Amino acid sequence: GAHLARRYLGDASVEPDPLRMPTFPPDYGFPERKEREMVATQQEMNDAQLVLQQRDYCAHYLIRFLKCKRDSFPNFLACKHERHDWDYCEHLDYVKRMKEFERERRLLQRKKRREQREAD
Amino acid sequence: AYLTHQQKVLRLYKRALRHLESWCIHRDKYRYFACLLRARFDEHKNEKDMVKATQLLREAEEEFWHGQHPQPYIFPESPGGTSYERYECYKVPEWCLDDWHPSEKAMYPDYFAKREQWKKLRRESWEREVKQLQEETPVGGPRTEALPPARKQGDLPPLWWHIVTRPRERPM
Amino acid sequence: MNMFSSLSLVTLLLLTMPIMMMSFNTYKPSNYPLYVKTAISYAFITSMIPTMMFIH
Amino acid sequence: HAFFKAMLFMCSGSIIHSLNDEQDIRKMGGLFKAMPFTTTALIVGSLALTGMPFLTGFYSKDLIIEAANTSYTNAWALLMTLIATSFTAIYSTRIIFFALLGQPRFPTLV
Amino acid sequence: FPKYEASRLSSLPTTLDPAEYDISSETRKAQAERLAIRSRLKREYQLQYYDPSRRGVIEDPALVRWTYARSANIYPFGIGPLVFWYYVFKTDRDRKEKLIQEGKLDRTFNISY
Amino acid sequence: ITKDMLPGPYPKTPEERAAAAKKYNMRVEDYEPYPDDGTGYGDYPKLPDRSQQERDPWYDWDHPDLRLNWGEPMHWDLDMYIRNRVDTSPTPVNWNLMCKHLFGFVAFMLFMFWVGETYPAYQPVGPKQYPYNNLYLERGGDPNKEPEPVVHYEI
Amino acid sequence: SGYTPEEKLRLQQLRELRRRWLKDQELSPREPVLPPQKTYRHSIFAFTHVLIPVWIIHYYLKYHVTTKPYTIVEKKPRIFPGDTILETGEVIPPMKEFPDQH
Amino acid sequence: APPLTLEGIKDRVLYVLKLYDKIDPEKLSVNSHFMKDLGLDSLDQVEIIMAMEDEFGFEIPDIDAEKLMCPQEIVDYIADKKDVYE
Amino acid sequence: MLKYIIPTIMLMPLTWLSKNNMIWVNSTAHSLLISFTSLLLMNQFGDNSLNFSLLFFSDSLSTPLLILTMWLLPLMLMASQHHLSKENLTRKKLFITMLISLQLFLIMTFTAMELILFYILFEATLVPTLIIITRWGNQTERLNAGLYFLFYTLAGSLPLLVALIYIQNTVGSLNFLMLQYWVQPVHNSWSNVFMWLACMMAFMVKMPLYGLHLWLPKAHVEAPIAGSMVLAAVLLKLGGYGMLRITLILNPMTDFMAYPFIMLSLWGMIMTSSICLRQTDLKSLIAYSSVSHMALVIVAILIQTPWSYMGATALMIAHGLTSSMLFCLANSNYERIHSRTMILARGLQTLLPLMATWWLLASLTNLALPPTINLIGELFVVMSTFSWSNITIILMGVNMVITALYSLYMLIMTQRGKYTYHINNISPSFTRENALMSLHILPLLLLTLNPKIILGPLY
Amino acid sequence: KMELPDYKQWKIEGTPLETVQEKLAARGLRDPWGRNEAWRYMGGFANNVSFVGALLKGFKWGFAAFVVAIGAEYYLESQK
Amino acid sequence: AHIEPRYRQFPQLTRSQVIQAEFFSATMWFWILWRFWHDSDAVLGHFPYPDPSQWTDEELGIPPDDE
Amino acid sequence: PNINKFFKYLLLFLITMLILVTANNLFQLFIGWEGVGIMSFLLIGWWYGRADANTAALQAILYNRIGDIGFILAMAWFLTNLNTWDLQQIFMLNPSDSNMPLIGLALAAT
Ligand SMILES: CCCCCCCCCCCCO[C@@H]1O[C@H](CO)[C@@H](O[C@H]2O[C@H](CO)[C@@H](O)[C@H](O)[C@H]2O)[C@H](O)[C@H]1O
Ligand SMILES: CCCCCCCCCCCCO[C@@H]1O[C@H](CO)[C@@H](O[C@H]2O[C@H](CO)[C@@H](O)[C@H](O)[C@H]2O)[C@H](O)[C@H]1O
Ligand SMILES: CCCCCCCCCCCCO[C@@H]1O[C@H](CO)[C@@H](O[C@H]2O[C@H](CO)[C@@H](O)[C@H](O)[C@H]2O)[C@H](O)[C@H]1O
Repeated sequence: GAHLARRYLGDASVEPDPLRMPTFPPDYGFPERKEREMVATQQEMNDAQLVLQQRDYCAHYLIRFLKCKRDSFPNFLACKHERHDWDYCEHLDYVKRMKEFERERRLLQRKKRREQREAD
Repeated sequence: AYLTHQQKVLRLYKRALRHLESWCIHRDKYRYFACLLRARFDEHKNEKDMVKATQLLREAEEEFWHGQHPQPYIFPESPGGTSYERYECYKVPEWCLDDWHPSEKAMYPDYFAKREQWKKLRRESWEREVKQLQEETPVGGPRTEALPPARKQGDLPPLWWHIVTRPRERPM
Repeated sequence: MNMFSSLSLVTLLLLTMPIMMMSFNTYKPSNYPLYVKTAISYAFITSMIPTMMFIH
Repeated sequence: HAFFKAMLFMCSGSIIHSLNDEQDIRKMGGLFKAMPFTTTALIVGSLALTGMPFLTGFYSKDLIIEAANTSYTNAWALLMTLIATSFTAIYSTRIIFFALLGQPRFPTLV
Repeated sequence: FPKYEASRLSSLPTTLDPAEYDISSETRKAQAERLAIRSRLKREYQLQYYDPSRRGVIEDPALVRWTYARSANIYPFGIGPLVFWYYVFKTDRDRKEKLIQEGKLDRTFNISY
Repeated sequence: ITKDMLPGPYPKTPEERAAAAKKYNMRVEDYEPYPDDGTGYGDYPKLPDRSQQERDPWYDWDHPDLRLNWGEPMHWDLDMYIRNRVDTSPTPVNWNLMCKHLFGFVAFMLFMFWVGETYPAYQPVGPKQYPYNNLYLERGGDPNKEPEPVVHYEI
Repeated sequence: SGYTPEEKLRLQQLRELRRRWLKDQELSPREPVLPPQKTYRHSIFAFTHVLIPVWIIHYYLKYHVTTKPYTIVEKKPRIFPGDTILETGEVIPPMKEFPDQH
Repeated sequence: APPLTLEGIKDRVLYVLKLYDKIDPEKLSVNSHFMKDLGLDSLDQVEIIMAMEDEFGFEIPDIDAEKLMCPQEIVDYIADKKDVYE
Repeated sequence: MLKYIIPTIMLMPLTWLSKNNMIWVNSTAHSLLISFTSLLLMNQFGDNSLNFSLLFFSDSLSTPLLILTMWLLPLMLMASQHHLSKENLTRKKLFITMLISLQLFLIMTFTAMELILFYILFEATLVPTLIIITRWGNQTERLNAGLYFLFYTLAGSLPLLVALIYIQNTVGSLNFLMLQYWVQPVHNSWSNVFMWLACMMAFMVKMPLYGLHLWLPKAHVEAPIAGSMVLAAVLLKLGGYGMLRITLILNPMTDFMAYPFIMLSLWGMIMTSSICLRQTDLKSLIAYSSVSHMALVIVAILIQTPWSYMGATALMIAHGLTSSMLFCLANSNYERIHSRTMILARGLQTLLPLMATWWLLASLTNLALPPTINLIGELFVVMSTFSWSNITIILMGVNMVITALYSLYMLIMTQRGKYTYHINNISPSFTRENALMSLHILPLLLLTLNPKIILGPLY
Repeated sequence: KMELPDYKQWKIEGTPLETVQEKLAARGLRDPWGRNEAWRYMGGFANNVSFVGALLKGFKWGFAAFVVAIGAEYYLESQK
Repeated sequence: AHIEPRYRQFPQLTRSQVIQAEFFSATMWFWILWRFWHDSDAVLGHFPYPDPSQWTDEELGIPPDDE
Repeated sequence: PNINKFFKYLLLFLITMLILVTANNLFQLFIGWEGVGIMSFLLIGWWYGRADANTAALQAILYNRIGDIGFILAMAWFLTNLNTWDLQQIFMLNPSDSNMPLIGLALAAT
């Protein structure tokens, strides 16, 4: 995306480092952040034998989808609703990461301006 | 070269047309450029200065080399073709039938009765064939590989067996 | 476990049977290619059963 | 891939057989109507190969391409893969265009 | 036209060979002589090949000469490869032996040798 | 066969250079030994280092597959020049030009791949976030050693 | 550039023999003289190529392979919340109520 | 493939020649010499042999092709290569 | 071992008192019966070897070599009885006597407890082998081959005699069971460096080691078929068997004295494999393939690991059956065209379809296609050699590539392509020839079902 | 046994081979092999489809059965 | 055999092969249209891609620079 | 004429592939690995009288045994470091220093 052109051809200082993100404190500019809430418990995911890369903050929708898939056999076209709930939760989880990237980008810009405003 | 000047020109013409066909693909397009290529050969058809004609051939061969198709069309059974030698594994020499077990030969009583007439014809003709090649060859042995015909009724052309009884091109 | 393990192995064993009747002299060479084709078509059916159990 | 790639080879084998072991696409052409069923299989197989939506090839190729260009990945590799995807449609057109379309270019005894 | 540049694994085409076109009775005579030698050998082979009573192998002196020539001289690269490979392997094993002494080589599950 | 018909030592005089050519079924003008460097070639003829693929396909060879005639001298490296092995037939592109182009393509590709590794493509997305201290226990962590906590926050 | 009359005559003579040799390759009616000697077909095939093989394999696995430790190893069944265990009758609790985000 | 016959080959050889503008179909016979009786040159004969290679889908090497100087000789050549005896 | 020695000796009266036309039938039938009883040597225990008497003992190293030896005798008789058809009757009975006496020396060689008794029989095998090559070889060069065979062996054997005798003076016994308990370490010194060379160089020449191998291609090109079968199948393995025994008393000096010989073997196997690509003689090609295969055995013995000895034992058995089969296959071609040139007779799959199957199977084992015991032996040596030094995988990998190249080259050159027009005496394969090939391949493939019985004492 | 089509029927008129004759006739040339190629532009071999026309083979019938299906589908709901 | 070859002419076609080819070409197109009518998201896009330039600083917790 | 042999080879060609797919240890997997190489060699060189077919068949073996160098390397490494060829034990031990074994597998796949 454009974000790559900016980093590799423009100013790499005010572009987030994908490997080292985040770099500011979690609560810098956020009064009273809440923690993410996890529905499914560790045992439930252990029992359902979810792949570890699937044991994220959307696992309860995946476990709901997997159970319906097993009960609907052989109607492999059932469960379209459960599948979507899982996809949508994973979509919101993705937008959150985009927000974190943008927040890091804007903080890196503020830090830059706060210097030139300070340099003089 | 053992080829004459005519042979070199005609070989180039055929080869040039075949590579042109590979470039053109479409028949109407090939017909058009096949006529232009013929016209170039017709322009110099009547050149009499053989040094000049040899130059024209030399320059045409450099033109062909530059403009040849890197992957020209080859007939499937021609050398380098996709079917070349594909059936050689099925060609069994006729002498293999001599080692057939009697029970195998008894399945084709008629074929093996005819086969013995050929082996008889071959044995009785061999001496005349050898003699003919002796009386026709000059001292020092032959100078070319051309073989003579039979010069007499009842005679067979010398060295015919492996020509006549060679395997069929589709032997199975 | 019984059906799954048993039908997964007949699939492999079924395909070797035409090889046995060949390399051991016990079949009818009249239409061996049809026989070998039939074994594949039947081995496909058997293999599908363990696949359905895995999918389910 | 095992489906449409195997079909494509059987489709070429059908043409090669009908044209007495000719394998060069330059001596084919004009087979769209002469070989109706081979033509249909050769067009279905080519659209699957090139990722026509909802054919067998679309359910892997497109998932693979979108996962490649949204991944943390070598940028040159990502570009070569995409240009190659375009090439897949080109030589796919060569087979259809030269084997099926146009006028016959094969020998006279049909 | 860029001119052909022959190599060991890419000979010059005959149609591009200047020697292929310039011809003098010496070359034509030389070609006739070769065709004479070939035709004499061909006849000698054909008289035995076509003989109805011959069952066996027509021994070829040229094939006998070839095998004899190339199976005659033997000398099985002297110490250079052996010395080279010696230094590669000795250095590797000395390097590895030292680590095992110091416990710096990982052999946690190595119990097959 | 007989000794006089078998290969012998390097042919010194022009008369020995004539008995060799006769022995090998060659014109005395065409016959040439290998250089007398004591490599063991003896008087075997040095023949042009051309592949058998380069011979005429349409001629009626005594051995069609080898493209050889009975009695003609065999090249020293003939087993290396059979049609299944080394080919020397003329190429439509000059050898040196081919080597440049193939090397140029590969060298360009390896360089551009290194460039592509130094400036990777990626999406404008923060790190994926996992629950339970980045799944410390599931990933095989020691159940005894309470890990450094990882806390993720809503955004 | 064509055949010399001597070449034509040889080609003609070889051709006569060849076409006669090719004619003699044909089989007479009695040759080869051989020495004296869909449901149903598919049902025997199933019997001999599926049922008998699976009888032998099931016998082999049940009374030999599965009687040794760890010869057949299953991935244990997945247990989802709300399921019931056949062996013990235990009931797995459900997952706590979701945010019900949609 | 369909088998070839001596008259089948002859008919297709004369068919190609009749479709050649430089020949007069009424004067064309199996025994008509291309250079003597039909007044063609050796550049034409090259093209006739190529049209025969295209007709029957196989190649006639230049050494043999140069010697085929009437329709009957082409028929004899083709019949020999494909084991036609009819 | 008397139950094997005595019946083997009885084969001599049987041949000599047999009716004039029953020499091949009687010797073949009863030598096969002896091979049958040889399976009783498989009474092997986990801890203790099978020790019959003060003179003879049998462990899991010697047992498969004994069974291979007694199996090879009937096979040698079948392979020889055609080219000896015109031989004088009394000269037939003398040829069979040389083979029987070779078996006698071999079975006692592999079971002698003491190393001097092993040495005497190890050397006695020369006399019959020399006589077979020189008396019943075919060409002029069989006399030179006998001399190179004799003097290459003795130039190494005589120092070994001195070394063995010196060991008995210092240790007090050469009994192998006794040496297992009285073995003392060998310290650095020039006296020990030459004791190590004396103990090992006789066995190196037999393997043969690369550099000291040039006698072997001579012997093979000149020996009669039976000579080539025993020479390749068993006599080469005398050197390997002796090494696996005598290295017991050479530690730890083997740690550094092995370096020159591992480099010769590792590089020598690549060189000899590449030579096979340019051989014109089918027998010489198969000869040079043995040098390449036995290079692996030398390396395996010298690195002294449980996996390497297991691989070494399997190769010696696997190679023995494969190399003997290849020689028989080439000989069957030779008996028709009377030439060993590989390029002379081509496209033989067209004319001898079933013999092309044997050619294919022999080639597939020769290149070590899994799960043949040819590969089980090769793989174990590669596994252990990797742990010796990781770089060896490069040489090992290259050799496998080249090994497949000339194995299939030989198959393609002789069996495929177009047949040779003027060779018209290729008769249908005889029942004797077909049975001869099957009696090689069938045991070789059967052993993949129970490979433990050929893995040796460290299994 | 095989009967060949009458040779007089092959003509370059009305085919691209005729355009070639006009294109050559400008330069003073002639194609003497034109009629040997004519059969390729006549009869069932004339009027071959375009690439798009080839890809859209069966679309007419496929689209119709599609309308009859979504029509059937949207009717099985209106009742429900 | 039962399809007699023709010289320089369009080949003989059976009615079975023409219909089967046409039937399976319609099955393909029917399938594509039927799948596109229900699964257009698989081709165009499952979810709306957000525009990160519209997110307020209050959403992303960017404190004012004066601070 | 050898159609019966051809179907026997296609069947062996398939069996060795199914041994490869279901193999649960590296040695059993190697049996199928080399098995398809031989069956490929015997089926490419089907028309064995043709020199080009013999050359192509041997070319397939040559390039495939260059890859098999990497296969043996992975086998040698896994036995030395993890004491196993079984896939279960390889994944349970999950070695971190897996560059050498995987380069071997990558070369084999190449
Ligand atoms: C979508 C495709 C993406 C991948 C594209 C990859 C592009 C790779 C380009 C590699 C080109 C390398 O090839 C390069 O070409 C020129 C032109 O012949 C060569 O040069 C050669 O031709 C010219 C003369 O005609 C001269 O430079 C020189 O006499 C000669 O050596 C270079 O020696 C060679 O290095
Ligand atoms: C195929 C041929 C292979 C040839 C391999 C050659 C191996 C070379 C081995 C070198 C070591 C020989 O053995 C070496 O001998 C002397 C005994 O005099 C020992 O050394 C001892 O005597 C020497 C006398 O010069 C003193 O210097 C030394 O103080 C003393 O310890 C060494 O500790 C020992 O290492
Ligand atoms: C799962 C969904 C399945 C959907 C299936 C839909 C039904 C498929 C009907 C296939 C009809 C096959 O029948 C075929 O149709 C085509 C097109 O009309 C006709 O083709 C028509 O146009 C061509 C070109 O002008 C003419 O050559 C032909 O004479 C003419 O009838 C064929 O004459 C007819 O044989």
